[PDB]
Amino acid sequence: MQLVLAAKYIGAGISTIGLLGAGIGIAIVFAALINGVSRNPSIKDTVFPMAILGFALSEATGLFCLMVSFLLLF
Amino acid sequence: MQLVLAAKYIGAGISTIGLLGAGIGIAIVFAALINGVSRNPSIKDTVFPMAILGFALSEATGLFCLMVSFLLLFG
Amino acid sequence: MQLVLAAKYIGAGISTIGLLGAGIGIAIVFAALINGVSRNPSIKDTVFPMAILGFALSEATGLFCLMVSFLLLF
Amino acid sequence: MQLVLAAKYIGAGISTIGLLGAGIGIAIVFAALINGVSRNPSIKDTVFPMAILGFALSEATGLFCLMVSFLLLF
Amino acid sequence: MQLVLAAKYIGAGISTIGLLGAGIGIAIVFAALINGVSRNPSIKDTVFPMAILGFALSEATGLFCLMVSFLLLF
Amino acid sequence: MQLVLAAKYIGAGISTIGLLGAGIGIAIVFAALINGVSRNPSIKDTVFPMAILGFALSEATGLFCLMVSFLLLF
Amino acid sequence: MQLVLAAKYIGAGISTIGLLGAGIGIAIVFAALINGVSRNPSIKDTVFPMAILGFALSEATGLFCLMVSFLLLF
Amino acid sequence: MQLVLAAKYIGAGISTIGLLGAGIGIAIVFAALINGVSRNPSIKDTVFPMAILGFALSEATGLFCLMVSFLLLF
Amino acid sequence: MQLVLAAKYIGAGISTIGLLGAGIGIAIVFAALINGVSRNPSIKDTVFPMAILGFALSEATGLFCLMVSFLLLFG
Amino acid sequence: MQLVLAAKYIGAGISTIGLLGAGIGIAIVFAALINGVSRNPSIKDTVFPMAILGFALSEATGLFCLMVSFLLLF
Repeated sequence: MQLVLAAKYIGAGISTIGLLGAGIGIAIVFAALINGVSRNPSIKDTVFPMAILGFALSEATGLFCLMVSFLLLF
Repeated sequence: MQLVLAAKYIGAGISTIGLLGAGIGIAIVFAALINGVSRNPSIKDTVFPMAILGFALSEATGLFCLMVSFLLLFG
Repeated sequence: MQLVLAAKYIGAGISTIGLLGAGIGIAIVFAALINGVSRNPSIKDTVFPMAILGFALSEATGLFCLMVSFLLLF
Repeated sequence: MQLVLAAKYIGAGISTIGLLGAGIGIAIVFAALINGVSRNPSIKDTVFPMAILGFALSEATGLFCLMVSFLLLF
Repeated sequence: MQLVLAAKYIGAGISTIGLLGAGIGIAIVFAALINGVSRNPSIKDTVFPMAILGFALSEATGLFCLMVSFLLLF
Repeated sequence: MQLVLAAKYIGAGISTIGLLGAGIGIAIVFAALINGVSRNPSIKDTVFPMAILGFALSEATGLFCLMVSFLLLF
Repeated sequence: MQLVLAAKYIGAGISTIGLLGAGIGIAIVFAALINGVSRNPSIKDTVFPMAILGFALSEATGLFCLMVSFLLLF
Repeated sequence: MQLVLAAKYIGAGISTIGLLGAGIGIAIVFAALINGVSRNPSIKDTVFPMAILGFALSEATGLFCLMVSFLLLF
Repeated sequence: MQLVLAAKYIGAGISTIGLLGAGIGIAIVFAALINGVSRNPSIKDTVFPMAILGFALSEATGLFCLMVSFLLLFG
Repeated sequence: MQLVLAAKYIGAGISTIGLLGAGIGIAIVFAALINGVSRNPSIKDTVFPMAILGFALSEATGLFCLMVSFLLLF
């Protein structure tokens, strides 16, 4: 039991590493948004929803990691 | 069996690392979509389905990682 | 209990790795803000709130990592 | 026998890390497709098959990782 | 007690890895500042406070990592 | 013998990590092909064999990794 | 006591990994300086102090890693 | 002897990780070749041998990794 | 003492990983030098010493890693 | 003795990881060379020696890693 519980807690920590992808990815989306709007302000209403979609889908990958983390913790 | 169970849980955690690739990749596809549309608004309806296809193929690599994770946790 | 405690401490250290994502991502958002404003100063009031949202969402991924770190430590 | 089985499951998990390469690579290919079509719409029919080939070859590297994973798992 | 002490020291070392994110991110912010000012010198007074804010927020992520490191050490 | 067998399986898993390099690299080559052809369609027949060569050489690095993996497995 | 000393030396080694962030970040800052001066030589006196500040702040993150390393070593 | 052999196998797997550098690097060289030729077709005979040298030198680093892998296996 | 010696050698190996940062950083500085000079040849004598300073500061981070490596191997 | 020798061989494998930096760095230098020459062929005699210097210094970091690897192996 002790070794199993120890493994769950180590595993839970490892399972958060993948969240770095969402941290970087969300930023990449918002950087494109800002750069696109600066170059062409008239396009903002068109590209803003694309940025929200892009962020949500990138974020979902990190939430999958967190899902595994919480299964191991709890 | 305690060693094997321990290994399943460590392995499950390690199996999620590869999801960082889809996290970054999905973002890269959507950034190109945004920059392409900002440069040439008329192209939107042509490139939007390319972005959907690209996101889905990138995401699938992460879903393979997650599949292995769930197999280790539950299988 | 000592083995479980050892694992909680190792797990907590591992759980901070993912914060590198927010470190880089917050920077990527601010770089875009700066480059966008330099190229088109008149867009500043439009893109500044986009940068704030972008950084907040990227930071949230790192805060998720830190939450797991603190759950393991406490 | 338990040490060997433990090794197989740890090894299977490690074998999925390389899939991050295909996750990023497939995206890089599709980003180029989108940017190329945006800059020169007439080139679409020419560059689309290149993107399909690029994606397939990048994905193949991740499929090799997953092959090793399943060999270790089963 | 030896096991717990060992884990604190390994955990503390691991807890510093995330600082690479701030190392890179702080640089990305200042690179943007330099490139933006080189392209449009008149914008310097507007973008400089943005760079200070961006640096501070990226640096904070590395400080959270170091916080965990010091908690494990002391 | 259990220890050696265990190490072969963990080593085999570790040996696949390097394949992420080819995953990314193959994509970088094809992205360049797409962007170069979009900018200058007349150059397609000249640069296509360059892309095939570049892909093959990047892929070779991942094949060396997989070679070690199979040696450890079999 | 030997397990604890072993942990300190393993931990000290791990504590240097984060220095890669400063290695890359310092370079990113100097790359921007060089490119900015090349594009607009007259801006040299303005951007050079920015590069010095950027380098110092990026390097500081690596110095924090090295601090933990030496704490663990000695 | 079994513990030493186990370590040689684990070490051999670890020694292939660095090949990811050549996987990416060879691609970066070929991407430049393709983009350079697309922008200036007349430069092809000048930059092609530069690409060959570039790829050879990047590949050498991966071959150094593979050498250590083979010394550990043999 | 065998455990401690073992740890010194593993730690020494791990201490070299950070050198990848200087490997990449030195390259980034020289790439900027090359691209800057290609775009504006007259600037060469101004930016060359900036590249030397930049390379040296990036390299020093790797030399800190190596210092820890040697301390673990020999100290 | 057995555990010490095992540690040397694992350490030797780990010591090659850092060579990925030189694999990528050497390529980055040669990519700049190729792109610079394509944009401005007349500059080739000036920038070629800069590329050789840049490659040598990037390569030196990997040779430092290899140095440690061979000390551990032999």
